[PDB]
Amino acid sequence: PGNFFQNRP
Amino acid sequence: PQITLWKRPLVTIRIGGQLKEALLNTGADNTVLEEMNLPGKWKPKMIGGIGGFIKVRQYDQIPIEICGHKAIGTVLVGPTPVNIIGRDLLTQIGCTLNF
Amino acid sequence: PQITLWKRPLVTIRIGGQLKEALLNTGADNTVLEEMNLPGKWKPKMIGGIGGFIKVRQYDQIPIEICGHKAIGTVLVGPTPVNIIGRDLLTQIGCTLNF
Repeated sequence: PGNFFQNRP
Repeated sequence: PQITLWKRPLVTIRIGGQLKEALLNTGADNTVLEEMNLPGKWKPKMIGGIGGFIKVRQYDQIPIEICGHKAIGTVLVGPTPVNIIGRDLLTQIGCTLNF
Repeated sequence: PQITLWKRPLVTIRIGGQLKEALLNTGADNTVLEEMNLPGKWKPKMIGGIGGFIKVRQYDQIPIEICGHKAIGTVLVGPTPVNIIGRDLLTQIGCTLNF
């Protein structure tokens, strides 16, 4: 895996 | 410019005359944009991260302007929740992390 | 330091006396660590990524040392593929994106 986009709760 | 991180680092990109909003993401190896018709051959690819993997289409040699800087490279197109500039293109525009 | 993006921007972090490797991630709102035990009170949360959503535990006011710099703030713990330092902590240690 190589895309570590993360959106808050 | 020096981009602080108090808010998401969202920038305008221009690709084939179309203006889009995209996230500068040092945690992405590659750039992935929301579905768009791009010119040329493409290959299917799987990209992963938190939550698992999604299928995208990989195009090559695509010019894109990010905050006034010209780049050319690989763009992936797929059902990403947000347009994402990854390290492939962040390097081309000369981006470093500084602290 | 100033950190190139030709390779993933991985740093050593220290939390609860343990050493881990983590990715400096301008595309993450929060800091998300691989499953591990932390003391204290927590709340369950759902976070989103490129591929979907995962369940995490939210712990507050947790001390962490990131490539030399003390920070104290919120840590989410759950099944992330890699340890991620997000914007909440990057701002605490003075990290900017520069091009």
